[PDB]
Amino acid sequence: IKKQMEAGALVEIAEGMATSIAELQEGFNGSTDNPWNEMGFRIDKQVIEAKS
Amino acid sequence: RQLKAAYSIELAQDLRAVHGMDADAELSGILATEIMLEINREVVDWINYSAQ
Repeated sequence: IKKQMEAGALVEIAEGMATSIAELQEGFNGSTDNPWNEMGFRIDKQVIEAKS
Repeated sequence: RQLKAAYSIELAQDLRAVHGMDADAELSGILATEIMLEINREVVDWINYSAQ
């Protein structure tokens, strides 16, 4: 894939939502099958014993 | 009696940006006035409904 990217066949891209969809998101005005995109977090522990 | 109305957030921003109207008082102004209009019409309607 990287070799293609250098050749210019594929390039990175970043766009934004059209405002029409940005209103009709999961609900409003009877639209269906368009959930939001969410983020969360997870907390994990580590434990350390003691030698002598 | 009861009424309700809903507006998108983007529309509220869009309406204020290009017209100076907050898009929230207008719906409040429209709904509050409409209910009083119907009731005001109704009472007159009953008076003729009952007049000999």
